[PDB]
Amino acid sequence: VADHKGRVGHVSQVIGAVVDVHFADGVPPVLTALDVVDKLGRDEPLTLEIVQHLDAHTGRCIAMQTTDLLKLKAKVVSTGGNISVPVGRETLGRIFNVLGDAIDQRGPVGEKLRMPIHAVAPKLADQAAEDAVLTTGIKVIDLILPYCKGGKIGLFGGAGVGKTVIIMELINNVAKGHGGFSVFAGVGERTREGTDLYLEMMQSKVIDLKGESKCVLVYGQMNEPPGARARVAQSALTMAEYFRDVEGQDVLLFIDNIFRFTQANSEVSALLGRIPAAVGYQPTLAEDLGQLQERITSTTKGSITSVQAVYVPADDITDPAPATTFSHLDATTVLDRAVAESGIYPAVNPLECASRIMDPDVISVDHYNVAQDVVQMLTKYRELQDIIAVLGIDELSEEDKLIVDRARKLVKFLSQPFQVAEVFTGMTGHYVQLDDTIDSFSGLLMGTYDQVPEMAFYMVGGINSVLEKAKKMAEEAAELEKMRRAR
Amino acid sequence: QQRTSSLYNKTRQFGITAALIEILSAMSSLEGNAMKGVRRNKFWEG
Amino acid sequence: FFKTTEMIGYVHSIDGTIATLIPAPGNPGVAYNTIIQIQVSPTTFAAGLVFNLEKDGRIGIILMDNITEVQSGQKVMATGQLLHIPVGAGVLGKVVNPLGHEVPVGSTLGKVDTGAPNIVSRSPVNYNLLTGFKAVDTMIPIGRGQRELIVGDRQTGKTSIAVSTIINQVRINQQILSKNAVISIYVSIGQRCSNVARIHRLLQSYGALRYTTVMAATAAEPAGLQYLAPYAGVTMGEYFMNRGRHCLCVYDDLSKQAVAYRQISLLLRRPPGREAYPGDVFYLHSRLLERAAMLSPGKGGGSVTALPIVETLSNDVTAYIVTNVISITDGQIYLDTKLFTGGQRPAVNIGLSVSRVGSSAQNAAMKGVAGKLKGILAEYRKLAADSVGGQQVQTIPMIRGARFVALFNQKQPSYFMNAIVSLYACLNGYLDDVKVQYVKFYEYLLVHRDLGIMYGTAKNKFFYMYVQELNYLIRFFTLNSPILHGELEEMLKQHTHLFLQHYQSKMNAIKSEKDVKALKNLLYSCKRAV
Ligand SMILES: Nc1ncnc2c1ncn2[C@@H]1O[C@H](COP(=O)(O)OP(=O)(O)OP(=O)(O)O)[C@@H](O)[C@H]1O
Ligand SMILES: Nc1ncnc2c1ncn2[C@@H]1O[C@H](COP(=O)(O)OP(=O)(O)O)[C@@H](O)[C@H]1O
Ligand SMILES: [Mg+2]
Ligand SMILES: [Mg+2]
Repeated sequence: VADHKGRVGHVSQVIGAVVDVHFADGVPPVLTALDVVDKLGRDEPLTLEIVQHLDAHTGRCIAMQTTDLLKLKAKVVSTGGNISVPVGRETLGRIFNVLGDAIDQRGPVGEKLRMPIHAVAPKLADQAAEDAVLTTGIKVIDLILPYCKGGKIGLFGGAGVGKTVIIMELINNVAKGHGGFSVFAGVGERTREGTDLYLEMMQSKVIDLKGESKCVLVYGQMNEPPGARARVAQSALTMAEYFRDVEGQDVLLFIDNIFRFTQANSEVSALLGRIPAAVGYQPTLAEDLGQLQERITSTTKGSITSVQAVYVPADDITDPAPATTFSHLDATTVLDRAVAESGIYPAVNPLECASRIMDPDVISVDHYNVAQDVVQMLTKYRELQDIIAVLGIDELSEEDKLIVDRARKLVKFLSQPFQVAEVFTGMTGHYVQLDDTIDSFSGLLMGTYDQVPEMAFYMVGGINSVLEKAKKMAEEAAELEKMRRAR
Repeated sequence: QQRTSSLYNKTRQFGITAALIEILSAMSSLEGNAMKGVRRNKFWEG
Repeated sequence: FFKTTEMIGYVHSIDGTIATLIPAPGNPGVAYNTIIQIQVSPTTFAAGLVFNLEKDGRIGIILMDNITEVQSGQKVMATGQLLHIPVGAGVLGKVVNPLGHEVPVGSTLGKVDTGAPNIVSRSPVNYNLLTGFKAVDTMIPIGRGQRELIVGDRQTGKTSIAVSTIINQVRINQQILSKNAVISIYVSIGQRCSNVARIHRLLQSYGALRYTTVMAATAAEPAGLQYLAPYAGVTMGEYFMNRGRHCLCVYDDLSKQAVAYRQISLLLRRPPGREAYPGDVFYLHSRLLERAAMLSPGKGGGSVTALPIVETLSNDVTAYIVTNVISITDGQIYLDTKLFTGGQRPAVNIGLSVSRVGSSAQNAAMKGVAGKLKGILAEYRKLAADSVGGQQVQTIPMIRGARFVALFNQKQPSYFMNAIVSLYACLNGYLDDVKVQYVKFYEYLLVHRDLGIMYGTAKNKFFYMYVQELNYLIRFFTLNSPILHGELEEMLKQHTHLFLQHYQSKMNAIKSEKDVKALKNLLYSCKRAV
């Protein structure tokens, strides 16, 4: 029973997206891919993946397509192994699905090698220590929670807080000039967003159809059944792992959304005969996510800079799925709906974010000191807000009024217009250099800009943009005064 | 403060009870679907 | 490699990391909670643990390794023995698996499930275990054999405190006899392999691997492997306890072990309880933590100090697991997110922190200082609670409470002599004329410098801060003793006078654009230097 290629089986049960197959010669190994060879008048092929063994002959599987028109006793033939996905530089510029089939209607893809989507994560000895700041061009991220090259990043947030826009900005800022390759994995998200990303990448020449592309797209979206949304991430990660190991390149991995993988597993768990856990997720929520996360890492051969967007259901950051992902990241960016409602974008809550490289040994001493001072001032301002609400600003001491003013300027100075949200904002975006951000915030902390109007720090870039906006505000105010004077 | 604390205690108790009832209902549904098959034992040997 | 005895059955079903077996011909029996080997190949085996013995003859197994190689219909062999892991002085400085296998990095055997010492085999907790932090060592004493809970939110310093406590023992073990040396055991549960590697590098940097062993059950490992990590860790630590030696066990963290146990129970169809956890979660954690004790002098006098770590969501201490762990341990060290972001590090919330052992786990000198420090801090908190929205009154209790809160800020663990001397200096009012911003610089000069020697004014014969061997003299003779009290006061007075005359005077006269930045950088550096 070593080589199970071509082994015949029959469908014994069909309940939703879970199908049971009976093999007279013994169920193949778990995670094996099966093809429904029977002609059922279907418009799309049906493929199943073995997830459990009920006995020595029966095996419970999950379908990757809709199980419509599926009859009992339908003939099923094993594929001889797990689901395989094409790898190599020939996949650059193309769009794939969970099964690794091109869906961009751009002709056959020349594949020299294929790899299974299920692989063992790197061991402890295969861990590389890479502590290098990654400049994203965003004031808040660069200052409070700097990103590290080859590390794991998480964008936690609810619905509509701006997770996708931040991913688009990170792409535009890091991937266009990236030395290596990129891999975007769309998991259980809107299909129109995938089309927009594809068009933007083609316009930005990241995907050069006539020339050479430098990114791969793997899409399993909401319309897809839960089987495909639980393995599209594995397929994309397999491509990234190949680029890391065989090509030895530095690869970027964008995942949006990683929560859908957990959601798909929970949806299928009920039909697999597993008692739900708390909230209602599958009992294997922690291990299933951990196995995938441990594969997304930088080893001694290459490095993967992973950016993952995490969805927080109903803004409940204590929900088990968001809560289980914090320990698997090197830099967490927590978005808040309250900040967004106040007109501050990106709606980052600096008091809830954290970074591993926020240490004097990794980053410069000035950067660490400025970040800590900003965080302390924001915390003090949050404390003073209650007193202001009860007593009032007039009742505070002069020592506290200065802190309040500086904290308000800091809060408005953290906002930045992105180059990808021009339609949303109607203004050109800014790319702030790391040194410029540090210098601007250091000057603001010590009161070098106490006389600058507060609104001059709202939706601008470096300090020069602040001064230009202040000059424009002064000019318009003078014009208004002149108009009033004539009246 | 007293009113909110009472509401907080009441809400947490109700939430725990509801979650436990939901889990037990799912478990009972799983158990019910299970069917006892024919026993392959020497019934005569008794 | 476990030695097998005979076949017991065949693999029937596989549900992730949980498998069920069926009886072999003749219905041979397998002892409960024993190790079994699954013949996944002619030359390889996959470890498993017996968890259920059904009436019909089926056996519930928990797969521990090589799960990808397990298939239905395979042959299962039974060992008939409980889990035993290698233990001894030959394991220190190595990363080990909960099954006893060594994990490559870039003497005897011990049962993983053993009963805790009985009532007559224990002794009161009197020997202290210094964590190296002034706040913990003063307000939340920890004694050898105690079970102290490190409870807090994500990214608050839970792991840092335990790692610093482990590292703080390196400088002590090198000086005193190995009899009183503290051997650490860091247990990583459900963490990343990268974090384990970083912790290993950090321990090796300070030379703590010589006295420490790491047991890692990282993510991507089966839940069964993560379910046994604390038990294997204590088993490694219990070897030193039963031989008149002292051990320190750290669990990072019990929050994930509970999840792994819940997964194992649910996948094996056991009655779920509150938050879907089984009915044995409290028993699991209790029998884990109860194995940390302080043996009586008639059994060698060894001990195991437990430092379980627990993560709370949104500062919710009403969770099922958090409440269970709090009800078992002897006190807690609560870490507050607001304090951590406000600058206080370690962000120990003294209000919500407690040590049920009390002053019994403190040294004579530390106890004497703490007796007054606790009262001063309590009075300072009371006074501050009534001046949130008004100008404060600079009374003696507040003038010293501010300095005490300022001194508790530190990055690395502090040597006992330095910490106790600084606390004594602040307690007697030697920092009344020192601004709160310059307290860290004052402490750094006191510890790493000597103003009296610098200006040729020191008159003390032996009491100098550069004599690091005075620590044990201070421990034997309290600071409030005629042997050391006179010279201690003389040195403190001279240091305070010289500081106020030379350094703070220049600090108050800083008027420039670069000198201010230089002073700010110096103060920040001194904040994390002592
Ligand atoms: N006493 C301290 N002084 C300064 N920085 C500290 C201190 N303790 C911890 N930190 C820093 O705070 C951050 C969080 O610390 P740590 O890793 O111990 O958190 P944790 O409680 O283990 O959280 P997690 O859930 O990530 O494990 C790190 O950057 C660490 O270096
Ligand atoms: N940088 C930004 N500037 C302005 N509006 C933004 C920005 N980021 C997000 N938004 C708002 O959010 C919408 C996009 O939400 P999105 O990024 O898809 O969030 P998510 O994926 O978390 O639900 C925009 O139409 C706009 O209303
Ligand atoms: Mg989105
Ligand atoms: Mg930790």
